[PDB]
Amino acid sequence: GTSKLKYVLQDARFFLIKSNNHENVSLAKAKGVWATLPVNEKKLNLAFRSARSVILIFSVRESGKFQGFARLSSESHHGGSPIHWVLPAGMSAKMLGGVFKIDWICRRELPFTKSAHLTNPWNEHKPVKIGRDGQEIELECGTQLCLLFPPDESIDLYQVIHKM
Ligand SMILES: CNc1ncnc2c1ncn2[C@@H]1O[C@H](CO)[C@@H](O)[C@H]1O
Repeated sequence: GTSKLKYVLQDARFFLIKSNNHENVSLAKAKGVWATLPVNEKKLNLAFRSARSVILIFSVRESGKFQGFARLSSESHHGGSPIHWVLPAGMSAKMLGGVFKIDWICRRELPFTKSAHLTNPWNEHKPVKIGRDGQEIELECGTQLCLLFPPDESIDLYQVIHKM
């Protein structure tokens, strides 16, 4: 049922993540880590320190779908086990240096055709599928976006709730 997910999403802030490739999402789904460019890294840190939950909703460029969503469990962290990211054209390993730890909540896909009725007030009320990497999604729009995803049987919400 939705009681457990709604408990996670309450008072959450939501950010769209746009990956240039599928490989780094595969990597991120397995290890439970993410990294973004310095502008979004600051914004996710600021949001982490201040919101009860910070939810990342992932979408691979040109895929036409979201691939899942995850909640930050830590702020940016530099100087650990180097992540073998597939680096898009024009990017340092150090640009993706602040590694966020994330707990995935859903790793299943949601096509854009199923989100078409949802628009984001914080992005001029365009459909929520429209946005750049890091675009923040108003509370209700992002809550509804996350409730559209199918239940993931590989995921147990228990560890997320125990650390919230
Ligand atoms: C591991 N982290 C990442 N992996 C793949 N693409 C990313 C990414 N972080 C940002 N991007 C995207 O790649 C573009 C190149 O800067 C950005 O505008 C984002 O849309």
